[PDB]
Amino acid sequence: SKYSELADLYRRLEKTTLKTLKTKFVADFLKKTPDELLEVVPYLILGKVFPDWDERELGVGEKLLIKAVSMATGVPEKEIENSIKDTGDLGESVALALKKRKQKSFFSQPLTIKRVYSTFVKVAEASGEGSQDRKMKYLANLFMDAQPEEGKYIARTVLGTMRTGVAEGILRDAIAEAFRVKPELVERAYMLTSDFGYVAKVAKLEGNEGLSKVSIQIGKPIRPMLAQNAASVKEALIEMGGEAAFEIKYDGARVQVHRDGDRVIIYSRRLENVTRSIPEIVEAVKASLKPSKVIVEGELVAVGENGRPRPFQYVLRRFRRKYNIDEMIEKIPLELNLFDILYVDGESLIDTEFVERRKRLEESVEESEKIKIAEQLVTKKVEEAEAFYKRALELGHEGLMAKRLDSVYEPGNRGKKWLKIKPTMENLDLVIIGAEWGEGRRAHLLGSFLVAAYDPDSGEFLPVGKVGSGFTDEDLVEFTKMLKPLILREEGKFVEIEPKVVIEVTYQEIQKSPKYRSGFALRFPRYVALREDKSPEEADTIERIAQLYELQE
Ligand SMILES: [Mg+2]
Repeated sequence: SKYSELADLYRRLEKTTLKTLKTKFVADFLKKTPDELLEVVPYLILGKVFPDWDERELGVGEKLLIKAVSMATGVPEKEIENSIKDTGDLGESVALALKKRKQKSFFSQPLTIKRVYSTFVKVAEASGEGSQDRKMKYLANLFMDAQPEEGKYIARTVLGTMRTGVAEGILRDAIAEAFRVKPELVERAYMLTSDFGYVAKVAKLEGNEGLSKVSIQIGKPIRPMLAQNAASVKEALIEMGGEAAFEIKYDGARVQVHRDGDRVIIYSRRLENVTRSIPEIVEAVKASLKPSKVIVEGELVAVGENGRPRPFQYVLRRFRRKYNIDEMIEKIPLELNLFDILYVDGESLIDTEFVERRKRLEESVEESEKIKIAEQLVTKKVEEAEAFYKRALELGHEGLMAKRLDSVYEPGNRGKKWLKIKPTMENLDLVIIGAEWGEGRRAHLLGSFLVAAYDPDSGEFLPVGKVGSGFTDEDLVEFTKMLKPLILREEGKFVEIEPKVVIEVTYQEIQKSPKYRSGFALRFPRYVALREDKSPEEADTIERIAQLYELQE
């Protein structure tokens, strides 16, 4: 049926600030959809054409879209750039220009969604030397048959500029409402597939039952399973109840590999299709993989000349090459460490407990130069895992993964079933404005230290946290000796100190708290090293702290 109804929806939607109603509307319109468009419609509703993991994209920029418009309109891109200069919105100018051709032009036909989809397919798929004109052809070709309403919408769709107000979750809720299926089941099904169209049609026809009967389509990418942080290895081992599987958390890029026959696709963490970027790896994988139908999860890493992993954004640039190429393979070598296998030969393993999953992984993989199986420690002993922690860290990766041996794969979910153990990275250098005496046998020494950061605006030294941890007894002695001259005042066990001494400190977290005049408060800070090479003015600054806190989410 007609793209009229689509424009109507986009209208209703724009009018309301109310998400529940946006749901109602999308929902209601879904119920009106014939099965042919059921796979097309949702993406249209999101103001897109294809899934984020589709390699197809229509190539059309604004100035390019300016042309396709003009030859429908008669209006030059001179007066169009003028026409859009008053309004502020592209599609807004495109909108009204059609009205001046609405006293004018020609010919033919309603615009129905079927047609528009078709045209978009043709536009994106078109390639090579004869490309961008054949685009603007098809587009103007569309435009002649367009109501000025429809124009604006088809236009912001093309540019990706839509502003429906409707995200993933509204659409999920909508599908649930429309077809009276179960929100948990829709969530599950989109977590496996990532195709909204497939999910829509299956809801409409095969209902709650078939949604539950939705398993992994090969080539349709799975929401990666996620992990909460732990504080520490013991925390983790005991949270998994004394025994657990341990792995490295690499500095690398999580990828997902789909092998069917010779057809091999590699999805990124964000589900970009990166397959073209890294062909070597593709060959490598085909070779390294025993079964003909598999899906495997792995962290792709950039090696560098000492064999130590490069920061993973190198992997990200490798993805970002659209162009001249085997240059990049020699420039940055990569390697692939596989930690999971969700699929073999018709067998969905997502519902299969972790250990057998690892079993299948070891079974299907023939290790190669480029393709490794991630090393795994299965242990009830802390000190082992802590040693693996220290070794991962040593080697220059991010930390340790802990994963429950009973664990099924929980796509998209952030569970306690996988956990991730890291240090915080950047340490702070702070000045000691204060301290507190020990008790008992430490009573003659200062056991707790008060740290502050510079504010070069102020000149005032602002407290950040109190650090009691990370000192040897001789550390406390040495520190007592040095802080002895500098003590400016005393009450209780508290002292007040001259801002001389700067120490390097690690913390678990930065919190915002009124308790210090800096406004921030270091959570579980710890002593790393001492700086006699620095000045109190040269110590890290509150601005740096606020920056880090804001980067903490
Ligand atoms: Mg990462």
